Amino acid sequence: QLTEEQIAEFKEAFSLFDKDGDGTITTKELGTVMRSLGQNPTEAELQDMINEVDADGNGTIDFPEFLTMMARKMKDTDSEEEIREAFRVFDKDGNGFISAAELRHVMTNLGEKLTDEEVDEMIREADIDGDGQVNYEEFVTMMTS
Amino acid sequence: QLTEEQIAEFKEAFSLFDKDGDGTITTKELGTVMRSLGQNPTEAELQDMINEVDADGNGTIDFPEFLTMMARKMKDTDSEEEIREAFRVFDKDGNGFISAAELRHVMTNLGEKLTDEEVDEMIREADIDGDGQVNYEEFVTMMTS
Amino acid sequence: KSDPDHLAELVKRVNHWLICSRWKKVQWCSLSVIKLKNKIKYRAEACIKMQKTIRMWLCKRRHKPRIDGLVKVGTLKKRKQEMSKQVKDLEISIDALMAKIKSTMMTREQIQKEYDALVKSSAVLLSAL
Ligand SMILES: [Ca+2]
Ligand SMILES: [Ca+2]
Ligand SMILES: [Ca+2]
Ligand SMILES: [Ca+2]
Ligand SMILES: [Mg+2]
Ligand SMILES: [Mg+2]
Ligand SMILES: [Mg+2]
Ligand SMILES: [Mg+2]
Repeated sequence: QLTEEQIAEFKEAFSLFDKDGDGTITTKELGTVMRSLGQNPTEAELQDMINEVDADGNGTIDFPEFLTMMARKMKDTDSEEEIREAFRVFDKDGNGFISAAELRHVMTNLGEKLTDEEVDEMIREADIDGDGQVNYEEFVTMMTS
Repeated sequence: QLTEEQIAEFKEAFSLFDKDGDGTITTKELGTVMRSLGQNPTEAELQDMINEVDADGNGTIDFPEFLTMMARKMKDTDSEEEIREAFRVFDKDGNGFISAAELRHVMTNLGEKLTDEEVDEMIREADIDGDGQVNYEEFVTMMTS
Repeated sequence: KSDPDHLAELVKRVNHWLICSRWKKVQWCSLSVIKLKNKIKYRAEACIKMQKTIRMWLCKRRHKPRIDGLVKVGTLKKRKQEMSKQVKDLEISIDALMAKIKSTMMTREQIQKEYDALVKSSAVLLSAL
């Protein structure tokens, strides 16, 4: 069960999908963001996902629907494993650390516009143990913040 | 490694398809025999069974080999619960009912796709009352009886 | 807080907070893509479980009757010049009905009529003898 805080972290994530701010999305934005983060969903897979929660059959969906869409009966070790895969979307080269180059790679795919100095602002703020990188513990702490 | 009574029932079934009596059938018939005996592998699982027993490209399966397969498959088998649970996944509202059309779309477009005509045959059985709504708990007890 | 010093601290805290928010925006988005990725695979696996169970059921219900029929005729079978010729005339008639089923799909009812015919003529040949 999601706490209000988690929904709110999620609502923010939604804004990367719902770029234009109208509060609704289509399979088009589903596939764009997903692909820019490494995934390879097919149109059929996207259309099905929508159908489950597209109550009014508009082909369009909104934030509560978007959240139910991400739900399913999960296993024991599944939550923890997803956090780990979320990490490995950044730690693309799998060394156990996110570096600045790696952070920017993701920020660019998602289309975030920032200067190299800001990216380092970002590494610095998460880099508790102070080694110029971001390990899994620290990334998690930041996500939790 | 199989009950005398068991091995006997299989031969009963294996012999419907081996017209000549050489204790041999065709690789395509493998699935038809397993399925008649109440087994339910996936197309990929079938193709695996064939790719390890058909190295010589002869396309024959003899009783011995067929037993070996019927014993592997039997050690990794889905309970009626599990199959019902799989259906439940596509129950938007938890009613215990899914619309025929919803079933047709999932199954002719995802997974190892069914033909429209195969689905036609299931709807004929699964929505006997023609309201275009299937009670899957009942349809699954039936299939697996 | 209206002081020029307090207000500079404020700008520092707010700038930090913003940075901690750009992180959570992209991190939680990363977790969404993951979760979505798994919903697709979760839904496919459940689809395939329905599909295979249907393929099996569709198949069994076509052939089980024909196996059962086969067995029925096959049991019957298991159960000097004049008597033998009249009975060998039945075995051959049985193995024929047994080859019929093994070679052409037919209804349980059709099989049943043939079987009944085999039983009657056969009971008369095992009653005389
Ligand atoms: Ca939008
Ligand atoms: Ca909608
Ligand atoms: Ca790395
Ligand atoms: Ca670090
Ligand atoms: Mg043969
Ligand atoms: Mg062979
Ligand atoms: Mg429903
Ligand atoms: Mg019905």
